[PDB]
Amino acid sequence: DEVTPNHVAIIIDGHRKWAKSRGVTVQEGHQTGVNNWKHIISRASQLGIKLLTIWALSPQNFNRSKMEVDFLMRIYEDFLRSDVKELVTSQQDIQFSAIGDKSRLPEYLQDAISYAEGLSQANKGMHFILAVAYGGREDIVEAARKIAAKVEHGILRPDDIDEATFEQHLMTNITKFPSPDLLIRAAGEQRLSNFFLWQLPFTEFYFTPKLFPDFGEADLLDALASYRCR
Amino acid sequence: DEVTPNHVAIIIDGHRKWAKSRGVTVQEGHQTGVNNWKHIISRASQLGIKLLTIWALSPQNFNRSKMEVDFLMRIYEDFLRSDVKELVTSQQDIQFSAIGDKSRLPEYLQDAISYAEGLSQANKGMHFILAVAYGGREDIVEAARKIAAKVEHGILRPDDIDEATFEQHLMTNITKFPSPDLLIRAAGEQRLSNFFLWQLPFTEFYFTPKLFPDFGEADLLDALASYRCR
Repeated sequence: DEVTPNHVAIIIDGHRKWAKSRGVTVQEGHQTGVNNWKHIISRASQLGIKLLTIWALSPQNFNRSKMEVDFLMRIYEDFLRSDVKELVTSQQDIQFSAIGDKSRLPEYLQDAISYAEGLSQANKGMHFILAVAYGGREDIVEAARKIAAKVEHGILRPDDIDEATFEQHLMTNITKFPSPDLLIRAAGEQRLSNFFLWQLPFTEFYFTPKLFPDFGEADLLDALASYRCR
Repeated sequence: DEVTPNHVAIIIDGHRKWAKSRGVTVQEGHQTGVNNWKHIISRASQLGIKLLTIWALSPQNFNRSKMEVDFLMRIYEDFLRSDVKELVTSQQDIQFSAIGDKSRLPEYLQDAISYAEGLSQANKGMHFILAVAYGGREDIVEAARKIAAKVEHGILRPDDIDEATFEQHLMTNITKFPSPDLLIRAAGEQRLSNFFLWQLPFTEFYFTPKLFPDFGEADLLDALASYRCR
């Protein structure tokens, strides 16, 4: 069917709030959040979505405490070594990529990343993108930098720059569905917090108050039913 | 106070729907919409907002019927010759600019535009921007084109490109508040429809079901009270 979005993107949020409300640590809030991901991914795959993006970490998130960030990077490595392995080797045959500024991540996380990308490189199922150390402004700036370098080496002239060319130098140039059809944001806030910007001119937004550690397959289903009503 | 946004931007929508529901023409829907603007602007000025942007016309809107568009361009000229004149000459001392691709507009509208900009050029009150034939993707592309031209003439090197430099070549480079603090969208839809993109990484979104011809000063007040609660 076509009333199923090709690209669904998710802003996760609410881990601290949820931890707080449950008299629990933020590390446990984060871990339970991340444990939801595999079911979210399988479900998106089952629904015939071609691309699911989960926004795991912004470049501003590097401003949180070092303990918090280091815990997160570890949880992400566990996710890639455990759950992603299963997803990409299962009959869902998911293809895995990460986007963002990877050289800002610890080398252990960079290696879990390229391992899962290598493992799934020729799979044919749903694309799953983990956006880590990704920010929308930075993506646009880096695209413009790359284009500028090519202009300086004679490869491109200023008036050859159009949307399509701009689109080919964004970090989303790994997909043919760069622009999400549907953007979901958990935890109640109605803003982008420097996620995709270029990619969002026509995307439908869906805001739930649900804190992300409580966010399940049903909530993805609810986002999709909202999308179908529009 | 500081819990009052510096920049408020408005996506207007619902004119056809409203016309329809009232057994009336779209031209009358549009005209009643535009008549709301002056009260919206005075009120924003009274509230101490430093910049109010109204998104009057996208480059995609050029796809509607020629009669519809021509009527709109006329209504906009009437607005600039009538209401804006009053706003900029009153004690609110509003400064007027338009942004967007102006050379796509009829010459009569371009002239009403530069007349109101000349008339208000040295006013010191709230900035009012009318975004006409403006689109967020196009703004970013044009910024990148300009930067690219400067790279080709030796004026700039690729690694000199950063947010700040990118920001200076956007159509919003006429303000020091390019990024809206609060984005309001009438008529129920939850998406940007190719309005600002670069400018929105942290802006708060506020969606009302109110059709824009019914949108008044109270609705701006409601958007501001939402913003203060966040």
